[PDB]
Amino acid sequence: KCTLKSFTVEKGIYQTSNFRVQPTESIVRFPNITNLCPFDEVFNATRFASVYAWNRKRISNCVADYSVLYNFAPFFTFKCYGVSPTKLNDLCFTNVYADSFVIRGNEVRQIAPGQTGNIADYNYKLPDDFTGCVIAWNSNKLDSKVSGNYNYLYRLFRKSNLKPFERDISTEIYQAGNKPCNGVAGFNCYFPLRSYGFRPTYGVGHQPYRVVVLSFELLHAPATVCGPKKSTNLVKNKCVNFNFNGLTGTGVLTESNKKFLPFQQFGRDIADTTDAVRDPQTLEILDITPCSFGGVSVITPGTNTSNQVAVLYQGVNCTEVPVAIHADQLTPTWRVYSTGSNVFQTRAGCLIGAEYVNNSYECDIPIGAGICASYQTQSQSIIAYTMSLGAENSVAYSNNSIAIPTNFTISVTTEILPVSMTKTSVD
Amino acid sequence: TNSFTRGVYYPDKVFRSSVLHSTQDLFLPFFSNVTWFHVISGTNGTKRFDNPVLPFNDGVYFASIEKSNIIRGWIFGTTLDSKTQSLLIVNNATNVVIKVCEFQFCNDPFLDHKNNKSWMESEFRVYSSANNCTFEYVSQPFLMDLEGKQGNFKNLREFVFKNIDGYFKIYSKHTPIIVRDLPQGFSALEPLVDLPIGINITRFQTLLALHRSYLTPGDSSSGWTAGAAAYYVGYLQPRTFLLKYNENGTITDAVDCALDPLSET
Amino acid sequence: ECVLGQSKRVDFCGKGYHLMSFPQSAPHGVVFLHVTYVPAQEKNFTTAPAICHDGKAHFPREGVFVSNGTHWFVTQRNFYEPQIITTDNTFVSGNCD
Amino acid sequence: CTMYICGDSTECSNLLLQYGSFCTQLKRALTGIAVEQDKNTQEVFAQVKQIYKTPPIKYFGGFNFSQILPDPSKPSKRSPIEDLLFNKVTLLICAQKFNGLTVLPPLLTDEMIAQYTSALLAGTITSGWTFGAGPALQIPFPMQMAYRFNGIGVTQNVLYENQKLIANQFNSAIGKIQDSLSSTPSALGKLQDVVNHNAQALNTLVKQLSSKFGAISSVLNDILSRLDPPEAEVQIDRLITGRLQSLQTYVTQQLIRAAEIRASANLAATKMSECVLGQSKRVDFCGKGYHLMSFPQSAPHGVVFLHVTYVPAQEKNFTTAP
Amino acid sequence: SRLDPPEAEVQIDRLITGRLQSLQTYVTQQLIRAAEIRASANLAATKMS
Amino acid sequence: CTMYICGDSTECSNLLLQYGSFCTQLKRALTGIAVEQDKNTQEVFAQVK
Ligand SMILES: *[C@@H]1O[C@H](CO)[C@@H](O[C@@H]2O[C@H](CO)[C@@H](O)[C@H](O)[C@H]2NC(C)=O)[C@H](O)[C@H]1NC(C)=O
Ligand SMILES: *[C@@H]1O[C@H](CO)[C@@H](O[C@@H]2O[C@H](CO)[C@@H](O)[C@H](O)[C@H]2NC(C)=O)[C@H](O)[C@H]1NC(C)=O
Ligand SMILES: *[C@@H]1O[C@H](CO)[C@@H](O[C@@H]2O[C@H](CO)[C@@H](O)[C@H](O)[C@H]2NC(C)=O)[C@H](O)[C@H]1NC(C)=O
Ligand SMILES: *[C@@H]1O[C@H](CO)[C@@H](O)[C@H](O)[C@H]1NC(C)=O
Ligand SMILES: *[C@@H]1O[C@H](CO)[C@@H](O)[C@H](O)[C@H]1NC(C)=O
Ligand SMILES: *[C@@H]1O[C@H](CO)[C@@H](O)[C@H](O)[C@H]1NC(C)=O
Ligand SMILES: *[C@@H]1O[C@H](CO)[C@@H](O)[C@H](O)[C@H]1NC(C)=O
Ligand SMILES: *[C@@H]1O[C@H](CO)[C@@H](O)[C@H](O)[C@H]1NC(C)=O
Ligand SMILES: *[C@@H]1O[C@H](CO)[C@@H](O)[C@H](O)[C@H]1NC(C)=O
Ligand SMILES: *[C@@H]1O[C@H](CO)[C@@H](O)[C@H](O)[C@H]1NC(C)=O
Ligand SMILES: *[C@@H]1O[C@H](CO)[C@@H](O)[C@H](O)[C@H]1NC(C)=O
Repeated sequence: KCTLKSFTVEKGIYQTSNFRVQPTESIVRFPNITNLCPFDEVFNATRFASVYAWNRKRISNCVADYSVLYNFAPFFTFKCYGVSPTKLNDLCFTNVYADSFVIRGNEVRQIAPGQTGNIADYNYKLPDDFTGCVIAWNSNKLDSKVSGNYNYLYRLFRKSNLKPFERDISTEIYQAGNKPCNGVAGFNCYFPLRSYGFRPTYGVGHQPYRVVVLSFELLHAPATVCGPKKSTNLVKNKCVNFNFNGLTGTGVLTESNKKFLPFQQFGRDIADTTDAVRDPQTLEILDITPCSFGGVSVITPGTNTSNQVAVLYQGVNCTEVPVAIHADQLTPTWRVYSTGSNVFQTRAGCLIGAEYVNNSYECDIPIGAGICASYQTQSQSIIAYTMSLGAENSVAYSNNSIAIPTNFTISVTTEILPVSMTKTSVD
Repeated sequence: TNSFTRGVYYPDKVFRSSVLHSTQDLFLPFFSNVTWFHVISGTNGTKRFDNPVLPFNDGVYFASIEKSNIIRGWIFGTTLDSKTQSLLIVNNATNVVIKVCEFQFCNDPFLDHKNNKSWMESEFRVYSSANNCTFEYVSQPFLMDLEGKQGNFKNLREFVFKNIDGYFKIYSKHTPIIVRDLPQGFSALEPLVDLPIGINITRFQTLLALHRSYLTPGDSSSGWTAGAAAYYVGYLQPRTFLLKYNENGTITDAVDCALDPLSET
Repeated sequence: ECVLGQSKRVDFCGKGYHLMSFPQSAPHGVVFLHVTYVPAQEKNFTTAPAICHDGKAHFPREGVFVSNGTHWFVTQRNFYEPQIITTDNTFVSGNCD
Repeated sequence: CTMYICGDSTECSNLLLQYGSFCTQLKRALTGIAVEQDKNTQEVFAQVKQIYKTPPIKYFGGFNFSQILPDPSKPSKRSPIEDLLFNKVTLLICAQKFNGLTVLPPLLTDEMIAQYTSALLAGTITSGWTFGAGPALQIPFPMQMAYRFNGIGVTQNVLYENQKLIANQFNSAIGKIQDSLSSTPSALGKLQDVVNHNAQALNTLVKQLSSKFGAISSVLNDILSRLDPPEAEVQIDRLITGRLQSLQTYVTQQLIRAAEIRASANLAATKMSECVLGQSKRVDFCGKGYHLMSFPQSAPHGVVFLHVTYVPAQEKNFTTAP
Repeated sequence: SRLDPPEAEVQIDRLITGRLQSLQTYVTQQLIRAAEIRASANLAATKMS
Repeated sequence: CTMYICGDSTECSNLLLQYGSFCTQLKRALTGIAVEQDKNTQEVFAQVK
């Protein structure tokens, strides 16, 4: 009566909710590595790099604590096109790349994939689809020095726009084309590689910024960066809230007869979800399948007559699942309807609270698979008899006898047909 | 000759069984021409320019047929010099090293001997002068050999090299069946490792040495002449291949959607 | 069909042999009153397909040959109205072998 | 909705409940479709008030009826025609059972459908057309066939001296009909087409979960581990809009197909009422030629009619006068 | 010619949702009209027969 | 779909194919409609041999 949003319910079978079994554990399977990641050596250097030639530092096989970041270089922006500021310490990362370089005061937001120009086409280029974040902070005095440190050399222009995550350590003699030249002279043979450099009191916009990007990647190979490891032991025959290198799911862990290749990690199905996973330790392939699934339908004779109801668990074996209640795990609750009366195993599903008499009548409430239900005696309860097709008859047939009616009956019946419904108009 | 049905691999490291999944990653097109690139090296002191320059049009398929360890390594670079860090592969007897570093010219030792020096030695030192060299791949060698019995038993090696957003990948598998000119045997191809350098490559080179040159003919004729001369080189193109898995989980067969209208059906 | 005339379609205008129908106005629809002819109180007899009289076969024009256990009559199908077997009720076609 | 659109996530369910009563409509439409299908089967098959049983002695004036009468030796009491029809229609599969696309069983199983067809066959073989108007009145089968001959114009004496030839022709036709069903590759096109359409619709609805719909990922549980709930709820809404639109498209396509199947079932019920329970004078309604009598046969997701008709042959032209 | 691809893709998504909804509305209206035409054609075939 | 929704733009088709199989359904529905119209004409007219 909550599902129909009323207080009186007519006699019939109604889909009400779905039987779902919650798990009881939250085991985590983080990989076994206890090293420490090098962000201290990444950030506490003296000279980082130039803009055209940035360092590429691989971070792998270490526990990463992403909470302690503001104690090294404060006043960042964190500019995260991907994993959230407070979510990098949750899932495993296959490869983390720490690239640090300096740009003055204007392209710390033009490093985005959308923006392009004299930096994204001639210096560090972020790809159009990209996961990862960048850290930028003030360098008004600590990286300004007297008349500049002179490490502000930028490519200015080149012939072709460079691919993302690509650097070019070379010089050019670009001309745009008239009497082609290779000499150092400026006129018609303009030299690339200009720079900045100033006293720290300057025109505000040229004051440099040390930008340290942080590009990550998931899936791929077996993961190396894991963050805080909270590994828990295994159970292979019950539903759990597993956590395998980033994915979180509810289902019954199960041993496998699979033929996973050593390089293959995940196992997918026709849907986007994953049904097989490889644990980081012991290299054991485990199949993923959820718990008991089917919906529950309530059969009632109507609140105008009685208040007893019989529920039917659709598409589940009655002799195995339900029966065992195991309370504080069933989301539908109302667990009192498991041993109130006798059970029956129907092709439609397990029937709770209906006694199977084996008489045959023209049935009242259609349940399915040739079995109906009604509110009769054998004292008034719900029975689950088999459908009756009608009276069994056998007219005698012989090849010399005929039957001729000696009377008749003028019978008048009614037939009702809809013709036209309500007309509606909407504005 | 024509690459009939080779060049299919696993686009992702995901186990799928009896699925007709499609993909978008680039492959070698079906029934496409390849190169022979025969190397004679008759130990007479002469040179025939058997290691040309290939333009590296977004990925190269490499197929070789050797005896045990004839081929060794490939060179990837933009200017083939120390201006850019060039990727270098050297294969040892019990190891492999894969390393990218600014190398000027790959050396070649004195190699003029065919049959008198049955025991092969006095080799290597192919690598150039050392510079700021990156992290290498000292690891187990990938090439394997089976003892041939009653002749006609050699292993063909299929190698796929590609670059997606700078990332460098390798696909390799060995098929020990027969010694012919790209047979129609359909088989999957397994990726092994991902190389995280993220540098650009515009030209491709190899470092084959021919200390043992047995039954190797030589001809300067250029034309459509099919034959298992020395090896094969193929080119990758952006395609839309459709792959079929089986119950055990192996790619039994695959078709594309741009070769034939029947393929499109 | 069932109102403007008589329908020979079986079970189209009610169970039984249709006689006529009545329209009845209803809200958002129509209601038919199907007057039908339902036989009742059947009596079984012994029947024959044909009767040989003088070396020739006799078949009824309309109706079926019926018997009371001793002699034979002819009657219509949907009602029991026995009659003496005459040459008006039957027709002759072929021999009786 | 709460289990297909959201993979048992409570935050996605809280976002889905904000959309309102959009999903009670789909459930009520599917329940109406299921009730309509059960009603369709009931009106096509359940038309006889009583079940009639054929006598054990199966002699009907020389007419062989073994191909359509039920066989007690089989585990299911079905005719060889019904058995061959059941073996020529074929009905992973666990994915639709895992993202909520359940399949309900029909109210009338195949055993009682076969019993209904057996009762109809016994009534039309024993009582003629009299059991379709009132009480069943027995009649010899040659006499009933003679009156069915008289109903089309030709007098009964033609049957009464060609009974053996007509019985042999009927036996030959009913024997050839099974090999005609076996040899034809696309004989049961419609019954395979309906189940293939349902399977393709379910497969498309299952496969639609892999689309991203504008979000960064297709898997729902990967969203929560990467984004704050202010933007995770935006990506969740982006997924929910597409999944709900896919569900709505599936429901309206199923509604259109249900209307078409309802029209086909109404036609089948009319044919069962007219060609089987009596004799139809409508031209080309119960087969080509002058209709005599028809046989209902059970089938997977449908019914099969065996129309016995009268086809004239060996004509000769003469001279006539008005 | 006006917007960066991170927000140009938002504008394309806004256009695509409406265009796909219009196409779906057209195809379901055509399905209903085709069902009505099929019923009329079945009646016409019955009248022919 | 790729020609009506997007005016022959490549990455518009790239964002279009991300929506899934929302267009193969429309194509198969329209082809079914056309086949049904042909079947209607054949059933009405082609009744003589
Ligand atoms: C069948 O019907 C006939 C005619 O209605 C009946 O036979 C009559 O029986 C009485 C009783 O002795 C005789 O007096 C009449 O002469 C008979 N009439 C005829 C025409 O034979 C009787 O109802 C039935 N006949 C039977 C049972 O033999
Ligand atoms: C009706 O026809 C069937 C088959 O045409 C007959 O079944 C045959 O019966 C004989 C002996 O009874 C067997 O030797 C044959 O093998 C049967 N045929 C098949 C195909 O199995 C059946 O006997 C016929 N009915 C009558 C009353 O003659
Ligand atoms: C009317 O047609 C039937 C059907 O062909 C004829 O019956 C066949 O006659 C031939 C020749 O005697 C026999 O070999 C066949 O076995 C018969 N078939 C059957 C099923 O019995 C019949 O002869 C035709 N009538 C006339 C007068 O020729
Ligand atoms: C990490 O896990 C196990 C058990 O916690 C430990 O004994 C072992 O050293 C590690 N296993 C692997 C496969 O690295
Ligand atoms: C309930 O039943 C009573 C008779 O017992 C009758 O008024 C009607 O059927 C029902 N009334 C209401 C208000 O449901
Ligand atoms: C129990 O019922 C399920 C539901 O289909 C079925 O898959 C399973 O085989 C059944 N098990 C037994 C022992 O009957
Ligand atoms: C009584 O009910 C049982 C239920 O399993 C059934 O198997 C049995 O056939 C019934 N008895 C009769 C005589 O039908
Ligand atoms: C009538 O049927 C019986 C079987 O009940 C059969 O033996 C007989 O041959 C048939 N024909 C007659 C009596 O002419
Ligand atoms: C699958 O692997 C099993 C290993 O026991 C083997 O017997 C079978 O032949 C294989 N099947 C195929 C199709 O490769
Ligand atoms: C009429 O039928 C009944 C049973 O239906 C039977 O007992 C009786 O003998 C029959 N009468 C004749 C004359 O055959
Ligand atoms: C019967 O028709 C044929 C042509 O079909 C014709 O040749 C013949 O003369 C006709 N017979 C008579 C008696 O008219």
